[PDB]
Amino acid sequence: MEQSTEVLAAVIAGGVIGFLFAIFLILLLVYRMRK
Repeated sequence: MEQSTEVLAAVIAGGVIGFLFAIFLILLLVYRMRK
């Protein structure tokens, strides 16, 4: 491989997954505390 598609794809996937997980954790915490 000569292009940075592999690295770019990995970075993108990691960013989206991490962001989604962080938002889900925060929402769950704030939601649970609602009780």
